Amino acid sequence: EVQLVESGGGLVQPGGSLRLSCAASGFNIKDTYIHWVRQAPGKGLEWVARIYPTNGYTRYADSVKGRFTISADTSKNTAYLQMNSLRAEDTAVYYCSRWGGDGFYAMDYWGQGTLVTVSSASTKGPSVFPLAPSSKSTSGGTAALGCLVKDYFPEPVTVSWNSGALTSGVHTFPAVLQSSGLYSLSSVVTVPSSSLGTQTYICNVNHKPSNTKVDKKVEPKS
Amino acid sequence: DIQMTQSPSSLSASVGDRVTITCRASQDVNTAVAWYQQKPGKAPKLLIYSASFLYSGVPSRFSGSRSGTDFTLTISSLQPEDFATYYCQQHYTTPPTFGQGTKVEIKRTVAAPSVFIFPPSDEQLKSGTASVVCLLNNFYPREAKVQWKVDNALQSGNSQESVTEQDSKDSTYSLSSTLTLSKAAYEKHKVYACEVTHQGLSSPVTKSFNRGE
Ligand SMILES: *C(=O)CCCC[C@@H]1SC[C@@H]2NC(=O)N[C@@H]21
Repeated sequence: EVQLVESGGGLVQPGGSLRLSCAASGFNIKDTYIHWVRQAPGKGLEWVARIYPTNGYTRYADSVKGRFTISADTSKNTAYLQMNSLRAEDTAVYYCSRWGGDGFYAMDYWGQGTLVTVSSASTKGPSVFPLAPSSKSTSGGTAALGCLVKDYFPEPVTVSWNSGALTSGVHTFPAVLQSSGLYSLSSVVTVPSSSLGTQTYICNVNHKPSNTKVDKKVEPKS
Repeated sequence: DIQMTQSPSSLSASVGDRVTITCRASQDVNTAVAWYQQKPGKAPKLLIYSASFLYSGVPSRFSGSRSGTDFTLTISSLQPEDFATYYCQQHYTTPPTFGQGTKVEIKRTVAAPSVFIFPPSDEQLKSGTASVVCLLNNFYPREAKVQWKVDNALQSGNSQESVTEQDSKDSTYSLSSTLTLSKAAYEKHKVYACEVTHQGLSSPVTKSFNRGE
């Protein structure tokens, strides 16, 4: 089966350079056009560039013309996007896609995308604080508890409960950017009130960009 | 540059309803138009190619049609998994251009939220900041009003909301509202309350705690 796999994204300073790659499998990029398409956080899709790897001919969107270079190496079945003079406007998920070819000009296969964040802000791991279940939780009913994952940069963070054993009733909220310029989110779960004080609830927080891993026990306050 | 003007920006429909999304090309693009579905956190997925042809693996409820410069995506029977943003695209000329997208959500019966309030942890207070969290769990519709009261004084400019994506199982939403205060302000006041207004609630619901009790 055809697959496209992007790599090379990350956090980069404004004015810097970054090279993305797109490795193709299950087909040969000589037979197709390869594209980059990007999506800024919360925005629509925007085509960036295309290449025909057999002759190397390229086309660019006006917003990246002169700053970005698309290229390909048919002997590696891989395409590249060299990004230079990066601006905050360039922050986006970058997708690789292809045209089907042979008269087919829709984008039938896409990669999962690679996130590029252009910012002068340093990495920072989150602090994790308990959202302790209320002592007024209705006896024999349903109680809520959670974790507050505060003050981290950049995105993303992942949260699980009891190392994946607890999934039903979990809501991990989309992060919000605080006025400080750091992200924050909460993860909550509803559980039977009878389970409080006996069942253990641990949120597992992973912030790969800062290599931060925190397991936080959430229990009723004494 | 050919423009693709997509309407509506968003829509809500019940399971089994017929949904119509339209796009007007600024000039003739023949049938060089494709439709894509994008679910949260995922890459776009091709639904329709050459204006009217169903792509691989796409359920038969999806179809596309063309009349002149008017392009229409139809979902004949909306399903809960169809919650997504839909995009048209022309590829008649370079650059290929996308429509602005249509956000589709599922309309279901009204469900009132279950409301919970959380005080700041002692560990956070040691850092000098206090976060108070109000949770609205598993409700519909998404619209809700959450107001913070500190010693019966309405708060403004110090809270942020976040909303989950629509649930795949029961088509509901959950919402958090987070109040941020300094440690000194948090220790001066006593009564912390979040007041919730929603169509599923006959009267507003208030959850509150007294600091230290
Ligand atoms: C400072 O900003 C005013 C603090 C008001 C606190 C109020 S006064 C009445 C309530 N009882 C109490 O002990 N604190 C609350």
